[PDB]
Amino acid sequence: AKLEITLKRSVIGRPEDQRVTVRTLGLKKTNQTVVHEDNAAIRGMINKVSHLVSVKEQ
Amino acid sequence: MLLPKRVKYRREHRGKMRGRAKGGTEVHFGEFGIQALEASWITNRQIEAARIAMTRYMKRGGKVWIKIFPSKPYTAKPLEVRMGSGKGAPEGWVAVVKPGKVLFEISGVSEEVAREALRLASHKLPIKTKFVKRE
Amino acid sequence: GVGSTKNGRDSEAKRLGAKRADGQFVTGGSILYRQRGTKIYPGENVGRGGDDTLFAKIDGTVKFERFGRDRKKVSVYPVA
RNA sequence: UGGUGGCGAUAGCGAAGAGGUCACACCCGUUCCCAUACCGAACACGGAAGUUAAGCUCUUCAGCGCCGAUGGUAGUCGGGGGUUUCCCCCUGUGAGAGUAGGACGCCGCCAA
RNA sequence: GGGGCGGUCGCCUCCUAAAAGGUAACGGAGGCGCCCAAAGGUUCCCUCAGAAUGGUUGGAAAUCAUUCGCAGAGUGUAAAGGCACAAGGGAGCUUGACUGCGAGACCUACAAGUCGAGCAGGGACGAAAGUCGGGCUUAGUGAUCCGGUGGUUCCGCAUGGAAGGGCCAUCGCUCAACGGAUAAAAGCUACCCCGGGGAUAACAGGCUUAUCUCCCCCAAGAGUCCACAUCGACGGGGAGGUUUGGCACCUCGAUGUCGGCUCAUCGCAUCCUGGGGCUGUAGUCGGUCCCAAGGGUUGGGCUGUUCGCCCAUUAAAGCGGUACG
RNA sequence: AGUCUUGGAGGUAGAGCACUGAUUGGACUAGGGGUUACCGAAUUCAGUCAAACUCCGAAUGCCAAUGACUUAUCCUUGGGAGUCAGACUGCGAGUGAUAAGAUCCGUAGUCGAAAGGGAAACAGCCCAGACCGCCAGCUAAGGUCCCAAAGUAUACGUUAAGUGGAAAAGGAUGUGGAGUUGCUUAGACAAUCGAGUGACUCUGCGCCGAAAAUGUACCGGGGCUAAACGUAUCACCGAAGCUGCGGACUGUUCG
RNA sequence: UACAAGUAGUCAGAGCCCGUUAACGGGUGAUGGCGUGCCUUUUGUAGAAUGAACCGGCGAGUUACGAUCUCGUGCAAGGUU
Ligand SMILES: O=C(N[C@H](CO)[C@H](O)c1ccc([N+](=O)[O-])cc1)C(Cl)Cl
Ligand SMILES: [K+]
Ligand SMILES: [K+]
Ligand SMILES: [K+]
Ligand SMILES: [K+]
Ligand SMILES: [K+]
Ligand SMILES: [K+]
Ligand SMILES: [K+]
Ligand SMILES: [K+]
Ligand SMILES: [K+]
Ligand SMILES: [K+]
Ligand SMILES: [K+]
Ligand SMILES: [Mg+2]
Ligand SMILES: [Mg+2]
Ligand SMILES: [Mg+2]
Ligand SMILES: [Mg+2]
Ligand SMILES: [Mg+2]
Ligand SMILES: [Mg+2]
Ligand SMILES: [Mg+2]
Ligand SMILES: [Mg+2]
Ligand SMILES: [Mg+2]
Ligand SMILES: [Mg+2]
Ligand SMILES: [Mg+2]
Ligand SMILES: [Mg+2]
Ligand SMILES: [Mg+2]
Ligand SMILES: [Mg+2]
Ligand SMILES: [Mg+2]
Ligand SMILES: [Mg+2]
Ligand SMILES: [Mg+2]
Ligand SMILES: [Mg+2]
Ligand SMILES: [Mg+2]
Ligand SMILES: [Mg+2]
Ligand SMILES: [Mg+2]
Ligand SMILES: [Mg+2]
Ligand SMILES: [Mg+2]
Ligand SMILES: [Mg+2]
Ligand SMILES: [Mg+2]
Ligand SMILES: [Mg+2]
Ligand SMILES: [Mg+2]
Ligand SMILES: [Mg+2]
Ligand SMILES: [Mg+2]
Ligand SMILES: [Mg+2]
Ligand SMILES: [Mg+2]
Ligand SMILES: [Mg+2]
Ligand SMILES: [Mg+2]
Ligand SMILES: [Mg+2]
Ligand SMILES: [Mg+2]
Ligand SMILES: [Mg+2]
Ligand SMILES: [Mg+2]
Ligand SMILES: [Mg+2]
Ligand SMILES: [Mg+2]
Ligand SMILES: [Mg+2]
Ligand SMILES: [Mg+2]
Repeated sequence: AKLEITLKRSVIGRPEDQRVTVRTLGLKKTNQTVVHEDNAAIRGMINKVSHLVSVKEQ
Repeated sequence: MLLPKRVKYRREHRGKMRGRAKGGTEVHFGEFGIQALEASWITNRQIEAARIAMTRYMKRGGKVWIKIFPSKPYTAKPLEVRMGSGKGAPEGWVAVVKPGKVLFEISGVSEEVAREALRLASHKLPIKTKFVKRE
Repeated sequence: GVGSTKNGRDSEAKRLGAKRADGQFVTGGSILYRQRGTKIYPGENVGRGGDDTLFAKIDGTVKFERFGRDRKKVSVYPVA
């Protein structure tokens, strides 16, 4: 399966560790969407920045 | 006036008063008691005023357990000094009271007498309280 | 007017504690743990220095292990 | 049974019984090797008159000690809110205490 | 937390320190500038505090003896971390409290600091295995320059020597302001000067409100009786922002500072006058609280004064804010 | 480098009383005092508390390992710097009075060096990072009666205080929702009569307590009984965010 | 342009007057929205901190000799006076 992760909220005003996780998903811009494989690694990243991102199963 | 016979350190940190009381949340010894609803330092002066108030109302007619002990020292700097140049001298003694702590307990009187005795004591204290019974 | 404090002294912090991780490869002589006394004991292929420093005797993998009921030890096991 | 290892007192302590011919002990000698801030107590070296009393071995016991969940609660990472010495809510995590329960040894190797 | 004065300055241990490490304050506690020729090394052996019970001196406490006894002792010394297969106690023999070093680590701006298996030389103890490069661990120290002493297959200003230097070892620092400006150093300035700072004080503002002023809660009591006419102990809660302070945010290429004079203006916690409730209000007077800011609210003596005391008035001689207008 | 997985070091939060201190009551008493509980240390049972207590002990953070998924950093050497006054906000502490827009650390953010929208105005709060153009579009925080863009939206409740739109102990038949309980048509309660009434606990929203100085002056204003508060739902407005269209430049990879 | 509250502009915008390097032109500007100069120094300045009356001119990392690094060129185990 593939997840479709969108950066809903800005990384401005957020802890460095959250900003790095957002950036590591390939999200460089607010409202940008990236497609990743559904697995425990990507799900664990989503969990850390769940308040910043919107996810939907592709 | 309650104070320790001795202490290990005369100058302690003020600490913090998060959370409910660790122990003494129920009326253990007596029949009735007065429970803290709010966190505060209770000075030994406040305990004594509270103790005499309830004791006088009962007319030698019942026993009182003071469940809090003012173990903690607090300091103050002399009047009209600048900041720094070391910690202040010990001034007084406080008990740290958190929500749930039963402060005083009464036995050997009616509920009517106990309620009024503990009401009179409550007005000496800097916290909201409630009357409680042993379950 | 003001008095003075009789305190204000401290020693230099000595950077004690673990210097290599469990599972990490170490060369012979690598300090594994600095300590006062034996908070951790020398296990297999680990020596205790004059100031209680635990060090690897061999090249190998570090393993912090339980030593009986209360105590701990650190060992180095050869890679194979 | 004796020796000698490994394993967190789940191995311990305590209590009550049982068992010795060989083996292990206690035991009986101090002439010699050796010995005690004094003593063959111990450590040594020698013996086998008799004893399972003790150690040791095997059973029974949860009184103490030990091990110990589940659930709940405290705390708390992250995200919010409020009346902000503090408090509350949400996804997650999660003790200590208490308790169910476990447990009066488990796994070697050698000799007889 | 302006400067002065006081205190402090390097090193070790703990706490603060937010369960790696590190982490500040004129934060909270203590130590160090050594000691030991065994209190070091090794081999072998051992177990402590205290209590109970019994004992001529002898007692709670000397010395036995018995049982109990995770340490409730000890570990040269501060503390922490350790330590009873002891790192604690005892005894024998010793000098490894060794020389050359050192894979590799830790720590770290640098300078330094720390740990180290292992190799060689020659030893100590041990039957051997082995352990030993001081001490249970972590303080007990000080760069360079210069000079002294000992050693030396080094250099030696034509050459041989020497003088002197080098190298190795070691000594001389409360250089303690302890990374040590010099081998060698105290004060006054209101006769002062320059460069700077609102990085930093004195004025006023601001924040704060301990203190201050005012208002409350509880009601033990006082009040002949009677808590609440009036007053209100022990305690508790606020408001104000006029006091004394705290802080150092604006201003040091200048924000003039006390008192008075002139001119006021605002708040009301009301001094007078107006209207009231309660009264321990007979009346006349008063007390206390409520409403009320319209207007009013003195001339002198002393003192720079504000303030205060005094004289004599007045219906009254209000209290505060306005850069202490 | 992030995340997952796995292992580890460590003693905070919490908790606990096993040690060290502090400490409450009872039981029972050495012993010392007026033969006595006359008072008693230890002991024993229960009970409190701790930055410098710990039989315990998290969340996190930290150090690694192995793959995986993702990301593009990282290291070394050399040339050139600047910086060594920081600020506030949230959280964890000290100092202080658990005062300060105070001070001093830890940690994250923003400001500094960051314009845009919101918070009336307002470096540091909330939202969000401005290459340039557009009389396009969708959103964020915050909003939608008028100033002022968008709901005088919908549904069900609450408040009568302009609470909302400063302030505590304490005081009170305010009012809404729960629950417990006494008494009562064998006639309660109020003053014979005729249906209820009178205590308490928890809880929502209000009330008093509430006095400052140029002028309403403690919603930005008007004004509001909702245009307030709570719960739920859907529209819409709203930024220099994102998208669209056009242009410029830089980098990477293959115009 | 004499009912107006102004860091003086900016964007929106009628009306009136013009007519160009001919451009989805020029001048003026009722009215609407937004908007606290520049510099320095600062944690932070519209600042009630500093500096400048205005305009013009003049007015501040240079050169020499050494060193070092990068780049370039010549030659290269040599190079160069
Ligand atoms: O020094 C002066 N005034 C300064 C501002 O420059 C300030 O107003 C001030 C006044 C008085 C004061 N005091 O009395 O201590 C202190 C500062 C000048 Cl007016 Cl002389
Ligand atoms: K100060
Ligand atoms: K010896
Ligand atoms: K110095
Ligand atoms: K002034
Ligand atoms: K009041
Ligand atoms: K000045
Ligand atoms: K008046
Ligand atoms: K902070
Ligand atoms: K209002
Ligand atoms: K305009
Ligand atoms: K000035
Ligand atoms: Mg330390
Ligand atoms: Mg040593
Ligand atoms: Mg001095
Ligand atoms: Mg930490
Ligand atoms: Mg740490
Ligand atoms: Mg010199
Ligand atoms: Mg010569
Ligand atoms: Mg120095
Ligand atoms: Mg110096
Ligand atoms: Mg003179
Ligand atoms: Mg003169
Ligand atoms: Mg001058
Ligand atoms: Mg200043
Ligand atoms: Mg001042
Ligand atoms: Mg001023
Ligand atoms: Mg009083
Ligand atoms: Mg002041
Ligand atoms: Mg400051
Ligand atoms: Mg000036
Ligand atoms: Mg009044
Ligand atoms: Mg004045
Ligand atoms: Mg705690
Ligand atoms: Mg700082
Ligand atoms: Mg500050
Ligand atoms: Mg940190
Ligand atoms: Mg700057
Ligand atoms: Mg930034
Ligand atoms: Mg803004
Ligand atoms: Mg605005
Ligand atoms: Mg600015
Ligand atoms: Mg829309
Ligand atoms: Mg509109
Ligand atoms: Mg209001
Ligand atoms: Mg953009
Ligand atoms: Mg006109
Ligand atoms: Mg008009
Ligand atoms: Mg300044
Ligand atoms: Mg001006
Ligand atoms: Mg200046
Ligand atoms: Mg000027
Ligand atoms: Mg000029």
